[PDB]
Amino acid sequence: EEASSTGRNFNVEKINGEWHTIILASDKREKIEDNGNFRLFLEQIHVLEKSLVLKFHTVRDEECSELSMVADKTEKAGEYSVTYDGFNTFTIPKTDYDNFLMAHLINEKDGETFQLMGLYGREPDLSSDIKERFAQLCEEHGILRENIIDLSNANRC
Ligand SMILES: CCCCCCCCCCO
Repeated sequence: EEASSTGRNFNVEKINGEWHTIILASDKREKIEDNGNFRLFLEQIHVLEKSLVLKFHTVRDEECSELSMVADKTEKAGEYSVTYDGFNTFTIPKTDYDNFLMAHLINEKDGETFQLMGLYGREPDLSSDIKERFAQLCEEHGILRENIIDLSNANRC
């Protein structure tokens, strides 16, 4: 079965555990390019009562660096917020819990904004069919495929 974090049947406990960044997308491409602050490689999600603890690593000059973030539930069900290079809010528009998770995030910094979308997998890669479904979700948010970056061949340290 599939669910959205904003949906009535969402079961947040089921997204707990191991995840990997498979594809990142943004309407401001530089944010997810080589030295972008949003080129984050997810490692795990720890589900807590009113928050999610996210563990990631970033890469630079071929060197991995760990970083953790705590995302808090907001007043709208299925939405979380976290401070990181500005103020962010995000939801999970589609996940099947066992294979993939698609997240949509809005960043606000210095009076500006941009959208980020991420495709995460339980394994270090996903099927071409799931990757195509992600491209379609990106299209629905006005993000061109040329702004979608597959990082499956570079998500391990
Ligand atoms: C539901 C947990 C998935 C992570 C939320 C998206 C955060 C994007 C990090 C910058 O690429």
